Amino acid sequence: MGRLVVVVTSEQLKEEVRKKFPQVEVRLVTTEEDAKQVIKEIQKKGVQKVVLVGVSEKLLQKIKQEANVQVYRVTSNDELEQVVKDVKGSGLEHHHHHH
Repeated sequence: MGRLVVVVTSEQLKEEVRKKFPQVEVRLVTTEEDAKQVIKEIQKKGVQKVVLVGVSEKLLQKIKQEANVQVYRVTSNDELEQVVKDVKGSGLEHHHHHH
């Protein structure tokens, strides 16, 4: 029970998630220096649930172990969409269904 931080490696992914979900906070990682700023950001905000969208595996396991938090490894929009609804019971959107 707390904040959901969506961490992205690309501005295109950031502005996407922020438009779809103004109800979550998003961190941009262009270099590992920003990923370190994420490790700090998490602990200072007290974030238990942290999404890692399109990140490197070295950065995945690194943020995981050092921040000591639940990592949601996202490779598709739909995955992120479900993780947001996990924290946000009363969702303000409609997740698109695929087949």
